[PDB]
Amino acid sequence: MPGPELSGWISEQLMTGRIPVSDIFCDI
Amino acid sequence: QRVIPVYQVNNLEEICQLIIQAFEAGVDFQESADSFLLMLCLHHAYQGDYKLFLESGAVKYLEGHGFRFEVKKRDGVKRLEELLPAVSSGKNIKRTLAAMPEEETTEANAGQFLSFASLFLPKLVVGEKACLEKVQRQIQVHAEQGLIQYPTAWQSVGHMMVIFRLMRTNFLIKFLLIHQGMHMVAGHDANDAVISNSVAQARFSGLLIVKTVLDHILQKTERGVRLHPLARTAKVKNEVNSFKAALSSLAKHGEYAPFARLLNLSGVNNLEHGLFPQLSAIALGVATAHGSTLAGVNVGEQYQQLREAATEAEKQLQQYAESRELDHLGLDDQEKKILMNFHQKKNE
Repeated sequence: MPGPELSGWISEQLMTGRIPVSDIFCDI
Repeated sequence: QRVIPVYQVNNLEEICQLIIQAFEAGVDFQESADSFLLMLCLHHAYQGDYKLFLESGAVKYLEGHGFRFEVKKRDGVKRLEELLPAVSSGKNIKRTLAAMPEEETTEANAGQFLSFASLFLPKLVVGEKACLEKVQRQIQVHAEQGLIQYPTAWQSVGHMMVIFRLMRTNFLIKFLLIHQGMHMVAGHDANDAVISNSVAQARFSGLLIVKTVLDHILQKTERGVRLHPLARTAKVKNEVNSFKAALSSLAKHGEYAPFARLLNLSGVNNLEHGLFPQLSAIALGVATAHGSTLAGVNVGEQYQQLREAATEAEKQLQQYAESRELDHLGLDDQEKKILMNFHQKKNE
């Protein structure tokens, strides 16, 4: 069931730059 | 664009111990601090190998950043006072060196000083008292572990405040400490392990709030993770954009990103929860709706409304999910109806 990602993993990935922010932040 | 002279000597260990003593005395180096810390770091981490050191990543990254080096060959040196000719406060600092007793010596090498410095990192950026307390407790924990015994001379307050001031004022030392902590983490030494531990503890020091807010602005789902629909709302769009930009300008810093606030990198100043009130509020709303509360996020009285809505929204989202879940399983239409009825009943 949907919920906020409490693990931090993804935040960490994005802040590190292991995942490009745009891969989550998509206006179109 | 400051240029940092690096020296070359036959006997390093002596220079190092004499630096350690100078810091124990609490001398206020200004320009040469960089050079001496360079020597300590050389001796401990890079074994005196100037070529290896200058070829290693840290140096290249720092040269790429701006603070550039140059070699200076000084083989015949015994005392420290002779390595400092650059006029500034040199006679004052010299007075302070000449003031030192040459008799006593403390059993402590670079590694120990550098680990002791590392101890400061995690809470450093928070507050002198907090950082010191942290250091103390971590020393007590390391002594409890039996991982290392530090000199009881160093555990003095004044000393810790001096070293703290040094760590706060100087960049290089922190950059090298952390670089050793994360990047080149080989060897079987204790000091290295303490450094690596402290540096591992320092990750995201000063950003945890923002980080968690982000955690709440994100949303897990069957189709992976996504940005939370609330955040996609129109009236927050600009805030989300600026946030995205900020987060990119942080992310660009790569593996050092978690230490962006300690090092005080470029974009880091543009990421504080206060700069993103709507988002903060939403995040807090989501959190509160899920049950948990979010730390270090005082919300604006105009945004109280927003948050208070966001809670409800998230709850309604959550509820709605259930009925979509039911669909997926395997069942009779009436059974689904009764189950949903049961959801509506349990929910109110």
